[PDB]
Amino acid sequence: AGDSFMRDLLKREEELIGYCREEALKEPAAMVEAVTATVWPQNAETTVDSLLSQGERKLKLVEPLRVGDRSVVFLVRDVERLEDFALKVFTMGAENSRSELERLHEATFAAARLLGRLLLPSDAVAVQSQPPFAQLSPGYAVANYLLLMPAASVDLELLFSTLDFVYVFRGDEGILALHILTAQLIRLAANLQSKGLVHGHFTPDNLFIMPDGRLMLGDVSALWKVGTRGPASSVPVTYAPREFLNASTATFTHALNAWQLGLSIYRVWCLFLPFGLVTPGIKGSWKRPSLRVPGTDSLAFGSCTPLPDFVKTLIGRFLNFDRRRRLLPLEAMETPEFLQLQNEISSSLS
Ligand SMILES: Nc1ncnc2c1ncn2[C@@H]1O[C@H](COP(=O)(O)OP(=O)(O)OP(=O)(O)O)[C@@H](O)[C@H]1O
Ligand SMILES: [Mg+2]
Ligand SMILES: [Mg+2]
Repeated sequence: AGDSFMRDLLKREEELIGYCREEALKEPAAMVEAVTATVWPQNAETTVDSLLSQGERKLKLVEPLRVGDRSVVFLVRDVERLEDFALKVFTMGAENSRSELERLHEATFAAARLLGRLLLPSDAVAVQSQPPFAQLSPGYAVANYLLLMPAASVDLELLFSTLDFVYVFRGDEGILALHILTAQLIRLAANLQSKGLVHGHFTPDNLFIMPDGRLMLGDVSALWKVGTRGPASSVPVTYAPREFLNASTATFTHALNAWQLGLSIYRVWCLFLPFGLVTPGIKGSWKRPSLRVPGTDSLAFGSCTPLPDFVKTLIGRFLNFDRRRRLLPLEAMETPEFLQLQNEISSSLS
């Protein structure tokens, strides 16, 4: 800890992060406004039934936090436990949304039971007097299925867009934070590997710095035992290596997460993705939709924050296009480069 530095950094920039979080809610403000009124049509405090206990809970809106591709996540206060929670609400664009959410619920909580570094939901609730999972009234269709979980301080996607939106002088502290986040990402991916696990989206919208400064991975339903076959489409296309883009069914391998780790470290230092891949929310991004389509396939560091050579080497080995020759995170931790990374950090923190 390490973690402590990041905890303190996040606290000191709480106001800048809040500003950028508010800024990111403007393009999708239509969506946000409609969903808020669906869940809190009256006065900010809604009673819901738990789908796990048929206990009740009383949830007060504090503020919207983030919009996703298929959801809005709010900060809420459980007024009987005096604790804040993130609450994720799902939109129902997909024709089979209701069945998809019932499966997601069953899968998520069966996996969470088994387990008890992963950010897990602790409850799922539904507005009273309307059936669970069905479109929630008063109707941007929203499902009557609201997922309660610990609130992250920031997801990495927001951290990157915060770094991109406002130039802020951070001096040596900022550079140290880039080293620490790099080390934290490598240690989290190595923890997956040591357990023979692979996550389908080790991606910045699912990597979270919690209030204690620790990095966590969300969405347990997208964990796989290594070597398992599953739908390639479950990997976001800009974070998929070519071996995933080329099949309907793919094998979930450690090489996937080495690739995804390489992309996130590249974003820590560069904010946009490499290889010209489209990176919404970041100014420097090019517009290539995936590695399926031709483009520039060499690594470019010219527009990044200046990177240590040992970081460039690590990124380059994680992003080897040959899945057989791609460096894995546990082996990365035994390389001279990772040792230089650790020692840079240790000597700056002393
Ligand atoms: N527990 C949480 N605390 C804080 N922010 C969260 C939490 N869970 C999710 N978020 C953020 O909310 C946004 C939307 O969530 P997420 O990206 O998981 O959903 P999505 O985009 O709708 O679905 P998917 O990512 O699986 O396609 C993201 O910025 C994410 O990091
Ligand atoms: Mg997302
Ligand atoms: Mg998610």
